[PDB]
Order: sequence, then C-alpha cells, then structure tokens
Amino acid sequence: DRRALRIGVNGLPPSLEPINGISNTGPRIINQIFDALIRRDYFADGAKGNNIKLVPALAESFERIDDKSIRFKLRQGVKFHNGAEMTAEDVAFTFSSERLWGDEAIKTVPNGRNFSPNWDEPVVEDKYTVVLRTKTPSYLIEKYLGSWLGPIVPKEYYKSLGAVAFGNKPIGTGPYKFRELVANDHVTLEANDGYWGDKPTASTITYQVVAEPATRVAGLISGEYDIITTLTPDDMALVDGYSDLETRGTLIENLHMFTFNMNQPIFQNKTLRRALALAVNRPLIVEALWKNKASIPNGFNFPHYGATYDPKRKPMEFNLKEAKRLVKESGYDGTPITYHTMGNYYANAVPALMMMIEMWKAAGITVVPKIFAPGTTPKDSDILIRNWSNGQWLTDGLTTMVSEFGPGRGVQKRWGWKAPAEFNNLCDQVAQLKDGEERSAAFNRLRDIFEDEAPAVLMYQPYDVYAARKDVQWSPVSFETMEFRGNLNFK
Ligand code: NA
Repeated sequence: DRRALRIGVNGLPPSLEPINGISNTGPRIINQIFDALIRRDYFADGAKGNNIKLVPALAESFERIDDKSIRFKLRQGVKFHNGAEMTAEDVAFTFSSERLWGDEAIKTVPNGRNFSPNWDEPVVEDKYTVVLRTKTPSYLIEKYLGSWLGPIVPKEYYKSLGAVAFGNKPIGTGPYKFRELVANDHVTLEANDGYWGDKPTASTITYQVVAEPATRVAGLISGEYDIITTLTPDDMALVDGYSDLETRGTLIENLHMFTFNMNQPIFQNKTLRRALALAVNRPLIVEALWKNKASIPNGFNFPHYGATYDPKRKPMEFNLKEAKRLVKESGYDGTPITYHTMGNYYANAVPALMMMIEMWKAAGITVVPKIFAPGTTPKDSDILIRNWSNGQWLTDGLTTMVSEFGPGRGVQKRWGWKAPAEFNNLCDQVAQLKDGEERSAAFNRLRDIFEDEAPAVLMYQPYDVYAARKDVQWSPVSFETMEFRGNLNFK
C-alpha cells in the first residue's frame, strides 16, 4: 500500500492562498494543492531539476494570438477538491481585477499586482475557453502563468470565503488535498485520487515545523521525518555519514544581497554604495561558508533567465584599491554604518556579514551589525544597509532587476534609489519586448547601469540543502519549492 510522507520543515506560510502564501515555506505545500495553466517541467530532457521548459497543465492547449493575448483551451471534466468542475469562469476569476489586480483585490491579496504583468480583464469565450491578456504588449504572459502567480482557484468557493479564510482551508485541483492545519505546527495533505494527472504516490503528506536544523536532522535519523528542508552545506557531512540517509542539494533561483536606504544622505549618491560593493571578496565568503556550493552570479544574470541569460557576461569585480578611492571621493567620515539582519533568517547571513565587516574595515569603512530579533520591523529611517533576498521567480530576466529595482517599485519609491532615466526607460521596454537581440542588449545595458549605481550588492545565488531517507526517491528542483509529480517513489 502507499506510505505516508513526513517532511520536517523550517516553518509554514502565513496562508495557503496561492499568492499570499508566496514565501520560502508556502510553494512546497501550494504546489500540491493547486495546478496552474502551465507547469515548469523541471526534469524535462534529463535536466537536474532546473529545466525552464513550460508545458501545458490545466490548459489542454493554448495559442498566443497577438503581442498581448493568449487563448487557452482548458481541460474539461477536471474537478476541484470540493467536487466543483474547473471552467473558464474559474480561470478568469483567478486572474481578474476582482480577485487579483484591481484596487480592492490588493487589500486582501497585497502582492496581486506586484507579481502580475499589466493584465486586462480575462475574456471568457465559452465554458472552457478563456483569453488571458495584458493592456500593453507582453511576451511574458506564458512565463507568468507558469510561475507562482499561476495557481487556479475555485471561483464560487474562494468568493464565499474571501482570500484570508480560503488561505486556511484551500481548495484546488492538485494531486494532494488539504486535510488540516495547526498554525506554525503542521499542515497535512491527503491523496487526491480524483486527480486529473498521475495518481498521487503518498497517501498523506505532512509538513511538520521543526524550527532548529539540529532537531530536524535528529528527526530524520530517528524516523520522525522522511525528508527535511532548510539545511546548509555545513550539515552535509553529518547526514551523509549515515548509510540510510543522504543530502540532496541544488542551487536555487534566489539571490542573496545587501541594499541601502538611499533616502539616507550617505547613500543618496552611488559613491559609498560602490565602495561597499567593490570591497566584498565574494569568492572568500563562498569558499569559507558555502563550501564553494553557492554561485556568484555574473551580474544580475542567471541561467534560468533563458534568452536573457548572458553566459559571456564578465563577473562582478572585487577591487579593494578602487573601493578605497571611492571612500575618499564620498567624504565618508568614519561614522558607524548599521547593517540590519534578522539573525540567520537568510542562510549564513550573520557569518557573511561578519566576514564583510572585515572586508569593509580594509577599505576604510566602519560597518556595525544590528542583529534585530525576528518579528520586529525596524523603521525605514533607522535602516542604512540591510540584507535582502529576492526569489528570481520568472524564467526570465525581468525578475528581480526590473520587478524590484524598476520604476515605481520599492527600491526607487520607498528606498529612494534615483535610478538614471535610461534604466527606467529600458525597464519599461523589456516588459513589452519580445525576446531578441534588442531585448538581450537592453538587459545587458540595465545590468551595466545596476553595477554602476549599486542600489543593491549581489552576494550570491544560495545552495539549498535537503536531507532524506534513501528509501524515498525524490529530487530537489532549482527553486524554493518541492515538486512530487513524476518525482516521488517509495522504494
Ligand atoms: Na530546503
């Protein structure tokens, strides 16, 4: 018979509503309850969980009909876990102004517009045909629909509960249905044997919260968990030493960085930001703390961007002499500069910060750690430097250089980055351009402006480490989620 699967997790998301649950901990549950119109086929063509190939999922087929619209022909007879049939009304509601990107929608789905292209209202043409469209040109609609924005929600059930209550009792069409949630303790899912895709291989999946990695590792050894999440390379020797267990790691499409509150006088100008960027010996941090498993990106540039990945782009430079030169040009007077970090919320954050403080001290810059406890929210006027992480969530270069650092977004509006006019004009263009030499050249120009301006300093692409009992065949994917479709067998 099928075995129950137990996953020892770092935590649970604030909600299981597909958008509001977007976090380091939500997608690994959400991916099981819901399906999107398009699925990223991570293991296609022998790829090691990193293929960017998008394949139809709830959409039987789709045809792009112009630079801003796609007509989807949906699978018919597919049911949500409540017994309701999925139709074009459910898909239109999922990406409607009412639920997702209108002004009232973002009161209960705050990131609905942030994670969306410039949508126009979906058009339901018949029971199973829906045109999803943007107001302005967008050759990124397919990638958005294959991203964490994509999960299809049941209109009648979602509308009767609202986004918050739906988040505590989600209903989707996915291989595993929601059974129960005990806040910050566990989520249990059950096999959806009415699933339109392959039969689920686990009878139940339990995500059990174990805050401390050491206790997660104990639980795996003891037989409490079959898989455990959120380990670092340092934990690999202990786990791999057991003949019944093994680590399963992968580079993830996330970016660890530090950024500045550019409203502060010292960071209004690019000079000290550039001095702080050029003084970081990123290879040293990667060798010492990540066992050379983390990757330094060659600019704001990753292979999963696809046509907008530039493999020939030169690496970001460590130039202590040029950093010292810029410290003098900035007029820095030795006042201590705080670096806000919520402990090791981002893996190895305090150890990396302690190494960077010494690199900054070498360039003649005094940076002091301000390790704020979790839950606390330091006010903006108190932040000088702060660590940040950005999930590189589309299989495209738009996210996050354009989505986070673009015009009207946080880095410019809230954190005062006065980006050069060409950067904002190229940001607007790459959202609308089709992939080609113009689009690829514009991203390289945006990358050059980003490095020149230093609104943030890219540290590295982290290496995520899972551990599992060898009798559970399951491979990680290059994203902060877990995929069990064609990837979960009990030996
Ligand atoms: Na993990």
